[PDB]
Amino acid sequence: GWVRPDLGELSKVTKVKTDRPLPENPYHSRARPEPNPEAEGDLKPAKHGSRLFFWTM
Amino acid sequence: IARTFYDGPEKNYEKTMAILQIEAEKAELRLKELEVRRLMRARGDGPWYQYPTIDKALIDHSPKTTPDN
Ligand SMILES: CCCCCCCCCCCCCCCCC[C@@H](O)O[C@H](CO[C@H](O)CCCCCCCCCCCCCCC)COP(=O)(O)OCC[N+](C)(C)C
Repeated sequence: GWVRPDLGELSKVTKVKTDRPLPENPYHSRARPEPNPEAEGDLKPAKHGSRLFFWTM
Repeated sequence: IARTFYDGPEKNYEKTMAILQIEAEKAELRLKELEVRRLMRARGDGPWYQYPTIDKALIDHSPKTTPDN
């Protein structure tokens, strides 16, 4: 009672039921370094301007 | 002559005080900025001197015709 598969049936993406737990770190990755924290707060004008040599603005 | 062309000494005195305060603050800020620049360029942990790295969004996380990538 065997039926030959039709054209395009063996190439389907199927689903499988398994009791094997999904691995959590299959790449054996290290802990990622922490990023530079952030930019926060409101922007205020530069204190005393550019402060470049004699310029007061 | 004093009444017509000149002010009292207090005006020049206190204007000098204000000018000195501004200039001293500017000098301190310049020294602080130089120190911050040195530290930021040495460590690379601040907003400045951030050099580009590869974007992680370019990686394809798909099965690769081989189980071991
Ligand atoms: C009376 C005889 C005995 C005494 C003689 C004394 C001689 C004094 C006269 C000579 C003039 C002195 C030189 C002027 C330098 C002053 C310039 C400046 O520093 O003064 C300004 C004052 O401005 C004045 O207008 C100065 C005008 C002087 C200009 C001289 C012009 C003379 C030209 C000659 C023309 C004659 C006829 C020409 C025919 C063709 C200050 O402005 P201001 O922001 O308020 O300052 C605030 C101070 N306060 C609060 C006290 C007011």
